Amino acid sequence: SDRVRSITLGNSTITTQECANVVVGYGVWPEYLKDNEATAEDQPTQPDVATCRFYTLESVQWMKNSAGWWWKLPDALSQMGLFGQNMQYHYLGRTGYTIHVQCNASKFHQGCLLVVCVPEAEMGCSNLNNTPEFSELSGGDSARMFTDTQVGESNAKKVQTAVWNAGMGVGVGNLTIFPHQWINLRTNNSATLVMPYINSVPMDNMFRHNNLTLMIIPFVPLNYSEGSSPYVPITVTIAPMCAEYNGLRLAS
Amino acid sequence: GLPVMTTPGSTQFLTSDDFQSPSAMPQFDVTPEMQIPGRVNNLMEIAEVDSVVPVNNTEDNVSSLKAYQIPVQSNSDNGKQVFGFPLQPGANNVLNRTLLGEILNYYTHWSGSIKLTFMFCGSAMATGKFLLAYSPPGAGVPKNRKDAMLGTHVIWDVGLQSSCVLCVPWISQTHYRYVVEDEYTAAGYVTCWYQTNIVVPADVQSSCDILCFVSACNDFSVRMLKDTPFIRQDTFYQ
Amino acid sequence: VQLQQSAAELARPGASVKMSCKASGYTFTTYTMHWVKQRPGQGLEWIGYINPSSRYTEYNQKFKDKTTLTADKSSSTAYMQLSSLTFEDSAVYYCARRSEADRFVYWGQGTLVTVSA
Amino acid sequence: MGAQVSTQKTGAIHYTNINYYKDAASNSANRQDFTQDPGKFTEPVKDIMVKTMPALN
Amino acid sequence: DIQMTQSSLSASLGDRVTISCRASQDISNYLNWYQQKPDGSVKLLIYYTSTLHSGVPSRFSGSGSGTDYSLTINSLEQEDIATYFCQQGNTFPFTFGGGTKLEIRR
Amino acid sequence: ARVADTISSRPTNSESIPALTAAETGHTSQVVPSDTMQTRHVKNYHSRSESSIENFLCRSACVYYATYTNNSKKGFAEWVINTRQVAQLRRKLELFTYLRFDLELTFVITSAQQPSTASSVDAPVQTHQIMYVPPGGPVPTKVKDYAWQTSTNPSVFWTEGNAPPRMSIPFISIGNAYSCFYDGWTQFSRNGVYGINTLNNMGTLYMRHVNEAGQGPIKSTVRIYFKPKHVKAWVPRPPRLCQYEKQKNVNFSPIGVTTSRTDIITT
Ligand SMILES: CCCCCCCCCCCCCCCC(=O)O
Repeated sequence: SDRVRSITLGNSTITTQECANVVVGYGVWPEYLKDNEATAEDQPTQPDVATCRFYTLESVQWMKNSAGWWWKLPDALSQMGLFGQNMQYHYLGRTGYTIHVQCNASKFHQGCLLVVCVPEAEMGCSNLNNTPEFSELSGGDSARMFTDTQVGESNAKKVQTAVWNAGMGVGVGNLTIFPHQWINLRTNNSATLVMPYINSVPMDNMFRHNNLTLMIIPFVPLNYSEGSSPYVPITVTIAPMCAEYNGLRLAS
Repeated sequence: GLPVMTTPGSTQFLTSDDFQSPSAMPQFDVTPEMQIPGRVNNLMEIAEVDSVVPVNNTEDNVSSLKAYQIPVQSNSDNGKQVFGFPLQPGANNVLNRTLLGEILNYYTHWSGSIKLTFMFCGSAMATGKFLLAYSPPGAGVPKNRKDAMLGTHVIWDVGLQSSCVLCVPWISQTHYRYVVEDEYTAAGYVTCWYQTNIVVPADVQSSCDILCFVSACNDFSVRMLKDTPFIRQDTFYQ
Repeated sequence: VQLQQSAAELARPGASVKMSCKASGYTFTTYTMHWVKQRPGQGLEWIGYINPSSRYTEYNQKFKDKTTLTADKSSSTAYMQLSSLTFEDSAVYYCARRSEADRFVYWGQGTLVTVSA
Repeated sequence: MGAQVSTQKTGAIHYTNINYYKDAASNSANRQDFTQDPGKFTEPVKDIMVKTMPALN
Repeated sequence: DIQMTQSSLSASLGDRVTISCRASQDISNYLNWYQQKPDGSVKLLIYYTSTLHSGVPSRFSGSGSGTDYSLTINSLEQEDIATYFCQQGNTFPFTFGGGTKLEIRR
Repeated sequence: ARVADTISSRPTNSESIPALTAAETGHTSQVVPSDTMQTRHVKNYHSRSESSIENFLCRSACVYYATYTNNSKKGFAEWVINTRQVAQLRRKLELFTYLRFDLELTFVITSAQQPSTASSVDAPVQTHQIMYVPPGGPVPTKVKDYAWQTSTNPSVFWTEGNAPPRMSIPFISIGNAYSCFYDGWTQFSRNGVYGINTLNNMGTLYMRHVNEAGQGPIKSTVRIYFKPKHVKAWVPRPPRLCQYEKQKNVNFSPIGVTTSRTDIITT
């Protein structure tokens, strides 16, 4: 049966019962940095059992009039165990991810989600002169959510959260060029993605650069008859893969 | 004193020439290359990825997410039409803005087959059968299911696998077609009809939805690059 | 490309006047259309705009309860309706098409609105 | 004297070029290196799937 | 809300004319100059501190930085007798300056 | 780069299903029209040459034009070098996230006579100088300055009437690729500026008249053309829908997905 998987990373295990296939990156698997590509001279720290395990974020409720959510990916795990503590004492770092979105329902519910992982997703502010602040761009493992209306220009420093433009000014239907997967409640139950390290430099600072953004957008909204369960949650678990750090200094 | 003689075309700036030119920074040392994932070599690899096409342009749905969902209900009569649009991937405003139609608007000629995928985003207890047809030009638009069954069609049964691919073929007199709207190189119409009804049990919502995708085959090709008409500018951006 | 306004109108104090600004030469559902008011003894004053694609209007904080903007994507027209008219609403109203950042490159020719008995 | 003799673009003939400058960033454009690897965008999947086989077992 | 202070400047034919308007706080080189003809037609002249619009003659030029800004006409002709406004684009909502009309000297 | 050709087909009655697939796996179906109907065997001579990344980008495009007036105050130009002030080159470079190319840089210089006052002007040919100041160098502040010596900065001189000047510039960067997008800040405290204005540090480009002001003012104009060579491009990206608003950032006002039609069955 091609409908069951089992992922194991560290001391955590994810089993699934009905699922699609797993989507890997742009075809490549996360590996370590080679010697003909490195630029720092000191030896990296590869703890690799303490930081490469599944970290579960908070759960969001899928309502009927729900528009979407987004997470900034090396920022949600900034207070998660020994991955958030290595990020503070070090200056550099590179990481690949594996992402497992899971949202279960019955055979009487209906809906559809698009789980897409976009690199370098720059967001645009509501006022056409300023830039969005840090608190509006990302919260610590809390979903910032889109809207179905337009945020007006009188809001000084907020994010433009019109969902059909996906916050970056492109058509939301054309977002299927990034590595993605659908959750169709007719057949699917969970979507799994593996992402390698994509950047123009071999190692980058993790506190002033969010190189990945995870977007979950309901294309066909949740619908059910009267009597079925109205509370349907969505849960995201992220695990780092093949992480290492350079430049050890004080805490910040 | 080697005797030469200059031809017409001297001291001109043709913006698509292939010449050599003296370097401004001599003996410059570039930074070495890196293995970055996801290198694109050809623009016909971007046009082979499926993108959701907004079939439901109804004057108040374009500024929402309801432009992508095709409404499907449980009827009382039989043989109705679900949707229908002509096949112009660079001029018709349905396929104009998708990932295939944004690459075709940089070029003038195009040739090849076009895929169309349909995902049934309904309940798990809902059934149904549809008729996905395509008619070459010369007649009008098919108005019945009897008139659309005489074209190139496929009957789709929903079930465990929730997708079906209608691959339109390359039927044309010429080797290429025009991206712009032309009566000489028309391409036909793509329609959809109920074969049977959508039969749902008790305590299931009867109004389902259908998403539609579009891509290209491995025989697609483009030609005669030009400038896109979608971007515009009046003053300098500052 | 040119914006062509309606003619000058006239109404009682307390009545309601509806103007028009018919656009041509460009795709109407791309750019927002703004409305500026100039009293005959002062400078120009902004009122608000309307995105014709989504029908989202945002007025200035002084004109929030008197004015109302609307559009129709078929006839390429933008309207503006004034209500509870006083004697301070006697001015000339221009419709402008906002360019790249904050620039008004195209303007209408203005309609004169006056109130009396 | 160098003189890489390549082929020309024809339908269904040789041409000659020499490099004169000492820097590699001063040559002509390539324009004749055609490569296609479309598998990393259309099938970005781990377990490969046969076309005639159903997608889900 | 930025108050854009600008009242009736007189100049003869063929001389150097200078119009200035002062902002309330720092607007950071976001100023636009418009020209209103005496029949009521408005058009954009200078869409930055100094950058001319396409189709404006070379007699017009702008300068300034920070708070004080300026507009200069180096050779005043007959068709340049109109009203000139300045407009900031740094803060919602857009505010225009008061008019400044030109008139011949004697 | 010849495209694939179609093979012959026959009527089938089997359990092999090419049409039924699953789009939920994030996988595009590789079916061909010989799998769903009866086709004849044709052979394609079509090629995919003109859709390559080299042929799509290696074309000259204007990026700026600046005007300096001879014999008047501030008779010199400057331009902080970027590629985000025009509509048609910004939309082409922003289909990919990372780019790595060379350049081929061509200027087109014109002139116009200004309304002088003295009778019988008769000017010789004009000479222009275009100096490129890297980030950190000493910049000019007037026309007759010491900074135009160009002892180390590269510069071109040009006399009117000839062919336009043209240089060629290698991949001048700190990283391994140019970045069209940058989701981050400058400071480590995550205040201050945001976006692609942090990474752009490429220099300044000055222009002036070499000749002195004889009898009549002259206003010139120089247009700047970029041309990428030896292009490598990574991580494709959907093209921009809304119109551009500013230079430094990606701000926009929302727009509909498509234009609208009257029905779902209308043709
Ligand atoms: C002949 C003297 C003048 C030389 C001027 C050299 C100009 C260097 C240009 C740098 C290219 C910048 C490309 C844009 C980068 C991006 O995509 O963000």
